[PDB]
Amino acid sequence: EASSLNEDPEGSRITYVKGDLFACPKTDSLAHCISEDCRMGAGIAVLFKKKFGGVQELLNQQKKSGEVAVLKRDGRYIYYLITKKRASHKPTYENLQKSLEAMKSHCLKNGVTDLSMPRIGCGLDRLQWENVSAMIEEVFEATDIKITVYTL
Repeated sequence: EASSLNEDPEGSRITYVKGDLFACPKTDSLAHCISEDCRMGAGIAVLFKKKFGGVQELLNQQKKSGEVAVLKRDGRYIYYLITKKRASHKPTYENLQKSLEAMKSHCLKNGVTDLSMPRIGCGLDRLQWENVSAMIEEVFEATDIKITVYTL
């Protein structure tokens, strides 16, 4: 009986958690950014690669950059924000903004109010998180969904 759960929100839309992204609470659905081409050679998608192995599930939906591909297992929905076309494509605010719109509106249809995502975007400071965090809240306005960001 040793289970240290990190249920620690309440502050703003976004709450930052340092820890494992898969150690997220069962009530929380999970989101992150991927390419529409879904070639996963890097990113947190490679972790989902072993965990859910739903690359084809995504591609069979055929989403474009600006849309979100969702995987339902049970309890939580996995949000694959299609942020960029090719895998080496780098996220844009508007593309990410669109994936957030898609994602946030979907949560309403399912009754999702808890979401967890890692360091979304890509390994570039070209997008400034200050704009990202604001944009998330700007998109999320009028929702009741929490945002839990795991830092990596």
